[PDB]
Amino acid sequence: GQKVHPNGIRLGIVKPWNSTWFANTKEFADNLDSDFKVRQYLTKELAKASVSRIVIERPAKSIRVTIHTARPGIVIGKKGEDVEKLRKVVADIAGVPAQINIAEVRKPELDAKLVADSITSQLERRVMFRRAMKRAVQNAMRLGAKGIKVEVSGRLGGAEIARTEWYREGRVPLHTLRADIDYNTSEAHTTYGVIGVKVWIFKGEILGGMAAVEQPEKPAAQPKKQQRKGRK
Amino acid sequence: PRRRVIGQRKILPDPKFGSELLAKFVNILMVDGKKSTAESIVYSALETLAQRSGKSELEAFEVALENVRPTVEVKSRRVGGSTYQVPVEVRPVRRNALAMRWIVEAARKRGDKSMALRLANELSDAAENKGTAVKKREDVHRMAEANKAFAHYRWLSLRSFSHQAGASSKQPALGYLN
Amino acid sequence: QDGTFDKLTKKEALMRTRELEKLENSLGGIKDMGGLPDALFVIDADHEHIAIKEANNLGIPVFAIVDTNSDPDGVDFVIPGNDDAIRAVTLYLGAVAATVREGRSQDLASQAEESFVEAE
Amino acid sequence: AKQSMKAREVKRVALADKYFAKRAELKAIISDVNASDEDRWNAVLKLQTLPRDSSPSRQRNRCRQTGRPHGFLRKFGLSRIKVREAAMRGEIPGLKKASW
Amino acid sequence: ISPHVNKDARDQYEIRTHLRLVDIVEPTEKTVDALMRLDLAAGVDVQISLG
RNA sequence: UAAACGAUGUCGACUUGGAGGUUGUGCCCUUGAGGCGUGGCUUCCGGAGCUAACGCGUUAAGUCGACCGCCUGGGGAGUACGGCCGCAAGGUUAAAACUCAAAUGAAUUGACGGGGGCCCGCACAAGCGGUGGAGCAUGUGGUUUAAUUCGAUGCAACGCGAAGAACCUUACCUGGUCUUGACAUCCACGGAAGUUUUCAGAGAUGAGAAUGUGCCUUCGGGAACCGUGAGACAGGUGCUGCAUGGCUGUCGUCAGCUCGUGUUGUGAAAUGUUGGGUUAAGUCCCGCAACGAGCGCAACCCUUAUCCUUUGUUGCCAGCGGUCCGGCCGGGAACUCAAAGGAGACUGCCAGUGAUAAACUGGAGGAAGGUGGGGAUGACGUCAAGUCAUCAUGGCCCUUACGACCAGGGCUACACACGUGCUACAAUGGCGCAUACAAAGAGAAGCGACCUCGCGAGAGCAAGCGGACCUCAUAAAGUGCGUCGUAGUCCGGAUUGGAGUCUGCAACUCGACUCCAUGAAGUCGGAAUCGCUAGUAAUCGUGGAUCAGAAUGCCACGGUGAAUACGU
Repeated sequence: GQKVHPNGIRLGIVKPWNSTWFANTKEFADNLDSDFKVRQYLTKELAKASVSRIVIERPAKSIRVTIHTARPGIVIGKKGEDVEKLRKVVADIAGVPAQINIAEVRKPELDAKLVADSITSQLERRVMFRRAMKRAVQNAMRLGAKGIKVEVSGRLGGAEIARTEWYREGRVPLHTLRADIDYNTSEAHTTYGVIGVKVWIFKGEILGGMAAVEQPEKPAAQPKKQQRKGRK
Repeated sequence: PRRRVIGQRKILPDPKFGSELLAKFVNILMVDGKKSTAESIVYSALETLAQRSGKSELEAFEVALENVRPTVEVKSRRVGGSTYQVPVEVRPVRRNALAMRWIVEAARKRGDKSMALRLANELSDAAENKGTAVKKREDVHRMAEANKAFAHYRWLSLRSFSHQAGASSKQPALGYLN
Repeated sequence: QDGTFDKLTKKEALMRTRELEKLENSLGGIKDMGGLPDALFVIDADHEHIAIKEANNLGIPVFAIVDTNSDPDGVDFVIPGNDDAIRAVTLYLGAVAATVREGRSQDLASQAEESFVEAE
Repeated sequence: AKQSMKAREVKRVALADKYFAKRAELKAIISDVNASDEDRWNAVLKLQTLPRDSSPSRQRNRCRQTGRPHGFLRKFGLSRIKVREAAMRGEIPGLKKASW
Repeated sequence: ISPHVNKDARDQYEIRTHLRLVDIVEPTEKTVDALMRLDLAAGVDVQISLG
């Protein structure tokens, strides 16, 4: 069982990070542990919505949550009250008062984690699992993308051995450093212990959603940039 | 193994004389990476040589590197129940480097109060062919004259060249049995 | 011809250029073919026996010129022949094409006139 | 895991403030070279038993996230295994694969 | 790189921190106001102390 | 007698043939051990039929024909037994109880061959340097006490999870102490929590003094937090890694792995994934019933080099001024220089080779020609690899505990063996006196100008810091002169005695720094034992993560920097 985790290597180039703050080294640990606490305790509060990702940000004296969802209204709730109860309890958790926006919604029928939640659910309910993994791949390629790998674990059918299976189709590159590729490792339970589904799904080799700046220092910003050349 | 033949880095004539024979020497004179010390030693040796004879500073240096030279090495390549040995000819770049290594192997135990004197003096000895690596050159040729009987996997190899639509003489080339 | 894949490394463009070349040589004179053909033209069977096998299972009428080690068996019209002598195989090919093609030249004009009765 | 390493981390901060604040320069003032023919009195240095747990010498911390022993890193509040785990999913700011 | 044992293989991570200065030869009070009114970042920390 | 056979019972009749091996005989330029004509055995090839598969195929194992011999699962038994034959072992027809669920004909693929051969990795070779032997340092087993805690053991563990072990930390052990709990939520009853402070007790822990009365309130009482008591529960290094989830290691950059789909086989399965040519590569040209395609490899990617370019301080000063010729300042951009736009290199040009071809090599400018140097970077998977101890978690146990605070002891013990790295055994050096230029980064438990104290180091005090400012930091090897010869020295400096300095209740075994005196092991190590193709190996110093105080380790950085890569 070989390979570094695929999204772990991309975070310095053309993929942005899972959290975005600055804390000047000494406070970096208290801020990561608070960022982790707000992640752990908040996803339980929106249990009743559907969500693909969570991105947490700490400006000065403020904590700003960006959240990614199956549709724009779900977390928002009735008259904005539902998201105001989220921002109330992130303020309670955090060492600062809190702000929250919902992102733009993108490929919710193809997301890594909303497909892997669906496949575990079969396992949770003890179905024979005869066609399940193939029908996962079929519907995922029928709804979009260019390739999918599924790997299923958890001692299938309740066996007293390890017993896996997996299925890859189309194109799934593995060592890629450029563009997003969406991977999720689910962990979920059934009667006999932990079962879990791994979903790599693949949209494209080029995503521009983070790139280096257009210009050198001199043509960007101020027209009059020039110095005196002495006269201390 | 190895799909094609690959070459090697090249050492470059010394900054104080303009000699390749010095530049290959300074390299086998190197101790703990410290080539600029082995430079002072090489050039201080050459001035001591020039005091024995002022007719060239490189005179006894260059001829020592002709006289103590090995041409041959002994290889092992099994025949059945026994390994035996087959001499093979050494490439000029290693002929030179073996010969320089041996002058400097002897010079560093010679007990003179500087490696510059020791080395210059072991070039005086090996220059006349009376010194320490004259026996070492002779011993290495004795093995090549004595072991001229045996060949590399000899019983099957003699069939293999004629059977691979190769020639009726021992093929020195990849994918013949050697 | 637009210039479109030649960016980045030489490797990514060349492994496509070279494959484009292998395909172009193999397919250039069959490239527009929309479906399984109406007849099958054999001038020699010696390495291409399989093209004849598959054609017969797809129910296509077979026109063969078979060599001396080939069998006359299992096709709809055969010419018994031989595979050697480059002057013989050239004459067999010149002859086949004329009978089908100028029958075809006459057919195409006929077909417009046949089709037009319906639309009238 | 153990509750004892979490119980420790909580206990040190009220006791840092309680014992230590009055005692800050007190090792230097009453004992070391600053006590040249001044103080050097046992009866004012028998008081360093109280700050014993509140000492700079017991700020070894270990993980804040898990409470997990051994192999610690102050810059995450984590250890080797647990850093790598958060880093795989992109949870640590600025963290990337190294190449040079 | 593994959860337990497997000593040889390891993992290596880098974090860079980039410093930019600008160097305003005289800042107007209206620049300090605009910095402070329009603040919201996490990706950059601006330090307004001097040295 | 047996392996008495085309791995056909006999013979016989019928069934497209061609050709070989080789032979009667008519004919040929008597023009392949040749052809035709007409017979021959004997045999290869393949069409019909036949077989489970090999195989047979006109001489059947086809199409059938007649008649005889003979079988009815293995083992034990081709023996026993009876009749007959044979000096005589044997020969001849030929068996059961009993034990047992298989034995046996054929084929696929792996691994493998010591049957034949090709191909790859620094795997050998071609060498080079280190370790095993010494000392210290550190790890494992053996061994030991209260206990010296574990996880991990052919190349995947022995400088590894467990990056800093006097307590704590830190698995353990002992002594102290309480049970909803030394940490959260919840209730009953008292105290605000927080702070300052005496005393008993090792300290945990308690009583008491003195500051404070916040928070909410039918103004009872309570939360926060503590004391005290139950449960639900927190807690558990609590067990099982053929029960798992998550994740990764090994081979290995192995050079391979697979999906869709056709055909051949009754199917398991082949074929493609193998050949020729070419590569770092299943890379790519040609191509066979294999066709089309994807993964790894390929790519985007950072980093650096020269080199163009802009910025111009906490960066710089060819020149010029004030002037000791110091960017201190009139002043300068020529200039490194920092981070970023990027530029250059594409087997593309040109030449030769190579099957048209990928590609290797040459040619030319340039820092550089072989995708520039370096890294990112490892398909799928047996290995029952390895973690229940990051963490998820069923099965499943105590929860006055398989929990936790406080002190002391411990891994680093010591008897040795074994692993690893450092530093050495020399003189390439050490010694004295003089002498030189770094890079890159770190510094709110932290370091720190100035300062005064100090024998170098250091020290305590303190403005201060955000690190291109100030500091760690005195970079070292190397450079100059004289000196030294295998004697443990002119190398190596452990031990140990003593003083001056440090972080802390505390420095004895288990902590740090400087320094004075004397001073052992070791003269390059049999078995053993590894990395390495070039900024590599070698060797020297420096910084850092961790970090009270411990670095030989690990991690990154810069100095000086090699033998050869023929051959398989």
